[PDB]
Amino acid sequence: KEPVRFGWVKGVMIRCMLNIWGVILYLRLPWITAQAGIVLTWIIILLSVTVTSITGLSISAISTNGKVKSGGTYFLISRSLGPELGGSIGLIFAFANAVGVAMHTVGFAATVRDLLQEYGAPIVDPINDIRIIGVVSVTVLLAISLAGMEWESKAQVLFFLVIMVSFANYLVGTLIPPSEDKASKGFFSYRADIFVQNLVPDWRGPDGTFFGMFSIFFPSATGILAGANISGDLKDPAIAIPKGTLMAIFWTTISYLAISATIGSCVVRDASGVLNDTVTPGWGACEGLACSYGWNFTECTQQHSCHYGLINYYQTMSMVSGFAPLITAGIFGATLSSALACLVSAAKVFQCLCEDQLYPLIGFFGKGYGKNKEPVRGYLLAYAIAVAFIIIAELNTIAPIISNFFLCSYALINFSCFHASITNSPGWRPSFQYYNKWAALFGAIISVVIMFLLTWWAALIAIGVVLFLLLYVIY
Amino acid sequence: KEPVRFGWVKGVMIRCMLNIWGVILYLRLPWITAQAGIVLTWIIILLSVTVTSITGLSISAISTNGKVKSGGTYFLISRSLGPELGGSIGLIFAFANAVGVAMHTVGFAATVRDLLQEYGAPIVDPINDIRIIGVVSVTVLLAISLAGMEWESKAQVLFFLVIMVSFANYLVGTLIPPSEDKASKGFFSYRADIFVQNLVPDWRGPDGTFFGMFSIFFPSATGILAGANISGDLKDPAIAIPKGTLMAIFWTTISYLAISATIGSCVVRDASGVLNDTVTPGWGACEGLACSYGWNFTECTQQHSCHYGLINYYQTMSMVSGFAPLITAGIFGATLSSALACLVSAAKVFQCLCEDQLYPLIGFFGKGYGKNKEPVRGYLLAYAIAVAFIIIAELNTIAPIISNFFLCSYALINFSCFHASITNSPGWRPSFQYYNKWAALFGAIISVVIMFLLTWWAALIAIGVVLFLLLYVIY
Ligand SMILES: CN1[C@@H](CSCC(F)(F)F)Nc2cc(Cl)c(S(N)(=O)=O)cc2S1(=O)=O
Ligand SMILES: CN1[C@@H](CSCC(F)(F)F)Nc2cc(Cl)c(S(N)(=O)=O)cc2S1(=O)=O
Ligand code: NA
Ligand code: NA
Repeated sequence: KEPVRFGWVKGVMIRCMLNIWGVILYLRLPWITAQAGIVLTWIIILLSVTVTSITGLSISAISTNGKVKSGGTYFLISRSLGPELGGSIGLIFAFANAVGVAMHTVGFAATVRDLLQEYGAPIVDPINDIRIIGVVSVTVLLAISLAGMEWESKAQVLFFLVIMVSFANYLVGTLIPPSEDKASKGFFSYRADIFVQNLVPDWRGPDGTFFGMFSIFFPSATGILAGANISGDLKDPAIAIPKGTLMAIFWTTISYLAISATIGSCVVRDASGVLNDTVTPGWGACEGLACSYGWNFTECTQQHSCHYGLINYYQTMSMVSGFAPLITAGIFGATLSSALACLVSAAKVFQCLCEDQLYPLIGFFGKGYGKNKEPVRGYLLAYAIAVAFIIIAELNTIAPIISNFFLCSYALINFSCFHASITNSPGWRPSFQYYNKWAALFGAIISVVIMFLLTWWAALIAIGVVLFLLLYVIY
Repeated sequence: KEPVRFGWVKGVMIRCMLNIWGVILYLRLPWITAQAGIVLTWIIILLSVTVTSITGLSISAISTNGKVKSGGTYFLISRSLGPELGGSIGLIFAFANAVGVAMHTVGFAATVRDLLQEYGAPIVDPINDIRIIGVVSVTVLLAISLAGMEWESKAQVLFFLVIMVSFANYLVGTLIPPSEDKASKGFFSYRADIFVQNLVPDWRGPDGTFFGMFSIFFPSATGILAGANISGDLKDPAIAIPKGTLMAIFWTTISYLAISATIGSCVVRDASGVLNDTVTPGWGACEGLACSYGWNFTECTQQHSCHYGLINYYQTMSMVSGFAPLITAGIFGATLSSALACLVSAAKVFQCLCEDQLYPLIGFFGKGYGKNKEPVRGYLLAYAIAVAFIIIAELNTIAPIISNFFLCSYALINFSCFHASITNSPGWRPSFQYYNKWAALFGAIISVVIMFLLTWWAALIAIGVVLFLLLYVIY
């Protein structure tokens, strides 16, 4: 029986777009669009998708150089800078993936717990919900993954249709004239005054600065390596990976631009929330843009003490939409698909590191054969780390370290491309047309600069871990 | 004719103590002792002189391994981690020395300009005073250095006696009962109440925190390599360098502890300055410690608006002293001696890098023979950089970069000692008794941690410069 192989749409493009898409799309992008305005948010997005376009070009060059197995992303790092950065970066990559599984299952569990506690169902413990639900969910994802690749592919296609149905729901909701409830919370239909009033920044709070918004958005634009991790299950990786990866980046960026632009021209940044604030005839004068529409939000602006509008309410996108539960369905499909992509990615890197003869550090892990064409001893190792970090259940302080474990790989992939091309290395002869040494060098430099600019002590911890592994292997 | 050779007192100990001693001894240590109290200042000092004791032990181990020439400090880095970190760290070291010459000549020129502008107006303009005086002074130092080693040694001994005369002046001044003028500014003789009241911190201002005081004091404790840079002009380096370097560190630390402890038990932290604040009979009550001595400084504490006392006035040490001009003479001898040590150090590293066959980057600099047993083409290269940075004349923003250029050398010296000892390197067999691998490893780690903890972007710039040199040499 032949194995199962996938095309460039269902194998590379869908997976990459599903891993890039998360919950910043639903719960933070409308707030970033309010703090920083439309134009400066577009600058944020287009600056973030340059570091990932350059790395996508390096990946597309690596893919058109020969046949690699699934999870051999670090083979170029190994054969260009020695096999002790190969295995060390491989292990760091495959550990960051298995922690991202936990950090997404926790995000799904929190949404389910919040949805549950409103409907009734007296829960057990207000924080053991996020543990029981997380463990059950990660076990169901493990079963799906361990039942084969076809079932994982079908689950991913299901998630893709759910996300698109949420998008169409939102886009239909924005074209429907406001009702009393939505106009009382800020949503007015497409208006020209709101587009102009909302192009320029309005920073508020202790975190509202351009660096803060870059810190919120940038880590949620990466994920472009989900289709290159399974480069051994595709029908022709040398054509499937460049096209799929680059169109994934392109269409994800178009969605990010369209959502911010259309949300920024419909909802004002301050609104009261109660229907008893329509304009009174004879009430002297009122200050504010919405006064021309029949609503009076002066008390908010005077006191800074209300909870609705584009800048104060994190769930504006659910309010604008025609029917609200489809946005929650979109959130489910956005978190579970990223968790599934990370679980499949961390398994095929562990399974390659366990079979790597030149990096024998963890080659001892396998006892049973598991000869069913599945990385069983790489699925169980990722499941253990995911469950261990789901038990802890509060991961907002471990996040910078894990997020720098991923930029340590971007920097070394780009620098290995540059180093092998300038040195005329014996066997590195890519054929991708749009690849250049100096773009790769720029990507390698800018990834380290961003690593330290985000949080310097987390970068020091990441580099210390990589160095400890590298030096424990040399000695 | 034989060359001139020096003993361990006039060759290693005096030079190291004169390079460690600067102006923090005179103008900032009494202020650090006031912000942080006596005990926490002692902790500052003893934490700073651990990173330098460990590096002194590594240096003393390198020195008892064989005969090195003058300026071959980076030879162990070259033969343990390859000759492209050897030359790169050597060049960075010898450039930081030549910029330290400028940063000390500017400090001397500022003192001379301030002393001049008070006595009359024989000044061009502070702006260009600090340039004309700086250039003339650095040229006089260049002449002294270029006239031989004996004259430089005599100048250093002169500076040492001037500093000791300043110390004895201050110590005699603190034992003399206060007069009206000194008591009106805060100086009371050795009192027991003041010792107790002034042991615990009192942080004020936007910079008054333990990290801030570490940042002020730590860079002014290094300079321990001034006697190992001329290890080719000593009578027996293998005995002279360990003993001289370690006793230099010991006696400098004893002076740092004694000055802070004795200044902290004589002067209160707030005092008005005018003689019209003695205690009035019938003036109700007064708040403050000095009220028991006959002085009334309540208005300061109420308004925070006076300019004298240990915490507000930077020149307390000149006020306490019996005769004040000897403190200014001590400041001259402290800045000019450090500038002279840095000028001799940067010349003998440039001259070794110009004659280094395995690092040919700047081996082209020499045209004339200059066969007079002096590094003429290393003196002129250091003179050029010193003059170039004295013309700029405002160097408070370049300081962190230059100060991290010096911790990049500490880290690599310590790590090269550890790496050569664990690897059983063929030819690294030191005989210094008090040397251990793990102390060197700790020093190498803590130097990088301190590099980034002081200022992270300056550390990134320093590491980027080192990497650019290292990679330009490989390609
Ligand atoms: C959304 N993710 C961010 C990390 S932000 C959350 C944090 F982990 F930082 F806490 N970066 C990447 C990068 C890659 Cl390359 C891959 S993947 N599957 O290609 O290997 C997956 C991810 S992610 O899904 O974890
Ligand atoms: C007081 N100095 C501080 C630097 S603080 C001022 C700054 F440069 F940072 F701006 N560190 C060192 C270290 C060494 Cl090792 C040597 S030396 N002569 O042994 O090579 C000289 C010096 S220093 O005299 O420049
Ligand atoms: Na997703
Ligand atoms: Na000095």
